[PDB]
Amino acid sequence: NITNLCPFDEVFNATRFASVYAWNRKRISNCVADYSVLYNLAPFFTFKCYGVSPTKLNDLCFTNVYADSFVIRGDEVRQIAPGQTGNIADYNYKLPDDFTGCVIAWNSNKLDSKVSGNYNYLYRLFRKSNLKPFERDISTEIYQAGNKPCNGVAGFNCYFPLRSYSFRPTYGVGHQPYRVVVLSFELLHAPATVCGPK
Amino acid sequence: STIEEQAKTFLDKFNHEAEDLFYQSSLASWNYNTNITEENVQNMNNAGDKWSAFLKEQSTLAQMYPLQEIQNLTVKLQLQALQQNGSSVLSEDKSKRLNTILNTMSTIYSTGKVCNPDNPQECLLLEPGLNEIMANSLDYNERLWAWESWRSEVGKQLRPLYEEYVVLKNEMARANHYEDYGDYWRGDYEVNGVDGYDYSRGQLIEDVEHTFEEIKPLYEHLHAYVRAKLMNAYPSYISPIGCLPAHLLGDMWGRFWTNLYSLTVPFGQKPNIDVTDAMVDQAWDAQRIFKEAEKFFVSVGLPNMTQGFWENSMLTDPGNVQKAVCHPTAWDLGKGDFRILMCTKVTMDDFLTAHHEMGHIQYDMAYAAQPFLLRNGANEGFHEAVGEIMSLSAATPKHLKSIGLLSPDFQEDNETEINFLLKQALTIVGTLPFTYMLEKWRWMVFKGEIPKDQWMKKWWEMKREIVGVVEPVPHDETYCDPASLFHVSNDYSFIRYYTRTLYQFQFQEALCQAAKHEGPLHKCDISNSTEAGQKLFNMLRLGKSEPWTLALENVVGAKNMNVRPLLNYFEPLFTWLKDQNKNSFVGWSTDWSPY
Ligand SMILES: *[C@@H]1O[C@H](CO)[C@@H](O)[C@H](O)[C@H]1NC(C)=O
Ligand SMILES: *[C@@H]1O[C@H](CO)[C@@H](O)[C@H](O)[C@H]1NC(C)=O
Ligand SMILES: *[C@@H]1O[C@H](CO)[C@@H](O)[C@H](O)[C@H]1NC(C)=O
Ligand SMILES: [Cl-]
Ligand SMILES: [Zn+2]
Repeated sequence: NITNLCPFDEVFNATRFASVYAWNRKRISNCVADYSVLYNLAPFFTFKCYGVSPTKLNDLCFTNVYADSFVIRGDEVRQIAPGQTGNIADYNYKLPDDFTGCVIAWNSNKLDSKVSGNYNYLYRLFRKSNLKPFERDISTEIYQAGNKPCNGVAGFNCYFPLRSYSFRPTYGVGHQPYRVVVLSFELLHAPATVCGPK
Repeated sequence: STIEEQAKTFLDKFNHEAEDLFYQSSLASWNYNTNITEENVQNMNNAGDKWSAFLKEQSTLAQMYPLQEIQNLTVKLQLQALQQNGSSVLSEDKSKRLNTILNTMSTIYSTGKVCNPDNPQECLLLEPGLNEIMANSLDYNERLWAWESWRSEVGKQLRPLYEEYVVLKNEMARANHYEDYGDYWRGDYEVNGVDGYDYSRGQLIEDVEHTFEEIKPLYEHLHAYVRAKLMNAYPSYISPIGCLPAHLLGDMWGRFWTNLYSLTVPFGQKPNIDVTDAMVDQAWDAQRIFKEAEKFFVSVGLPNMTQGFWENSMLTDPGNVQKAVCHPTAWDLGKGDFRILMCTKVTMDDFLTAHHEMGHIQYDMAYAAQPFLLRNGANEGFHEAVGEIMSLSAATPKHLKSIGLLSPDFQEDNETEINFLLKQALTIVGTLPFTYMLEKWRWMVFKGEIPKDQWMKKWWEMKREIVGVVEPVPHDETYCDPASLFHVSNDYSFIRYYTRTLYQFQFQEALCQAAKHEGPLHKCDISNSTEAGQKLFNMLRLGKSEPWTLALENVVGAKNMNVRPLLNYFEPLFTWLKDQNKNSFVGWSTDWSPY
């Protein structure tokens, strides 16, 4: 007898994805995790699991599952991986180096590109230090690039830290929007609630 | 923080905002050139004004990074590209005065027309009609009129404008810490900073004059062959020992000699290779021509065209409802957008134009991973030299029967390769003395070595001495004979047409060794050879980030411009020309004038 399915349809099949600087975390617990939504693969091509096998997903059982969702470019999907360096990995979304979980990415060009430019998707370009793993920095404090204290205003050597993406459909792949879901598998020495179907 | 780390942070902000505003300008420029509309004019003018207002502001902000305490040569290269003042070092009343002479010059050039002295109601513009007289007429006095009246009407109006144009452009370049405006033009080749790859601006003059001394044995044998063949079309007008009259060379200025092929053909009864009639029997269209072009580039290991290439390019004239500017262009809009605008007829010349514009896209695709100000050629002659070696391999009878356009039972003989190579040297060799002295005249006018009361005196003293071309009429200092050319009236550097011609055979001979080709260089096809494509791509990937002397070494193996690959290409022609010019005087006398 099957039980209540895990709400992955409100993660993958949403209509609003987040910016990468303000990525949305969803906690998933106390359901059966059917990972056979992979049958959407013809748009959903990228699927890369670290620390766990893709086929032995239902073999293991977990306490909590975190789904992290955002939009990046096509050329930045390689940065959503353990031990990567870039603009996204350092200031927007950092994975742990001992990351157990999967990264699911898919092209969203016919859903997130406007002919006048989709300026709704943001990313952090400047930050004083690299992010810790699973840290979320959403501050709009003026970045001090020089030696003057910048007085809370943007000018010479004092920049606004968040930049946009401006997605247009005639872009090449690598500048086209990609919706990314990162599944994070926890084992918190608790009753392991999230299990695959038996 | 250090002033170099504040400059890396300033360029990270710039590269995000320059890439966004340049795409909007290029997409608005694409929409006008494909759909000519007044709304497409206002979209093109407003998107290009925002990009110029942005680039003016970021030029002011980049000057606060001194370019002295910055030691990374990559960061230094894009700051000095952005720190270029231009005409902003001049005063504001002289910056509008310089822009007034520049816009008046293109107006006098394009809207200047010449009326015949037979009927006052009929007149002739340059690009239709007066270009047709200089190309196809075989009457002496008919093209003597069209040559003289273009220079006695339009060249007279540009003489007092050009004397004011030189003075203000020299004030602009001396305030930018050059020597003159010819020194500013030579700064495209200046590579100061790198050990082992340096190049000074005065070194370009010495390297151009050194390579030209070896072209003169090949050129004066082509000049002696064309002159002996033009004594049959215009008898009692050509001297056997004199120069060539300037109105008989196939066009308005004697820039190219390609329209002299009807009179200077070696073996006229044998036809050229033209697979245009073989194209229509196999029902080729514009899509087939361009998919055979990108088939050629994947055979050497370069990428195929993108998905947005075939969806966004204009490869056909869209009919007489959609009006487009029908000039073959390769477009690099940024952000992965590569388009080719072309109105492709099913012809052999559009088949080689398809390989030309796709060689520009493949080079735009290679340096796409550079910073925004390093996404160009290594210098101004690099980008056209790559597109020219693709048309060079595609037109060979080896390549033209491997795709099935020639017959399999086709035999090429020596009476057709001379017909091919002489048609090349009328276009390629015949333009190099014109290109060299027109820049050497301009380099000395800006340097002040020619005073303005002796401009046409030394214009024709150098046209006789270097090109071997004589004036048909006397000319005083009321004429301005250089400014009758487009590039002199429209303020364009002209030495890029000289250096591209030497880079082209330097590029072609290097990829010919890598493809291991049997015999003559003009039979080389670099197709099906990934060693020739991987040696090219190591230069194409750098863009503008390295020295051009280092990018030249990544293909050729030498650090400088070399003319020996060019003379190796025309070596079966030079042998046949030396045997033909045995009963004729090889050389010209600058004292002989036809008047
Ligand atoms: C210069 O800057 C680039 C990017 O900012 C960096 O990759 C490189 O290591 C720096 N140093 C040198 C010597 O190129
Ligand atoms: C390039 O794209 C064309 C078009 O589909 C394809 O036929 C060809 O095999 C591709 N070549 C490579 C090397 O991917
Ligand atoms: C490459 O080689 C194949 C097989 O020999 C041939 O059919 C094709 O025409 C060649 N392509 C060229 C020469 O461009
Ligand atoms: Cl002239
Ligand atoms: Zn070109």
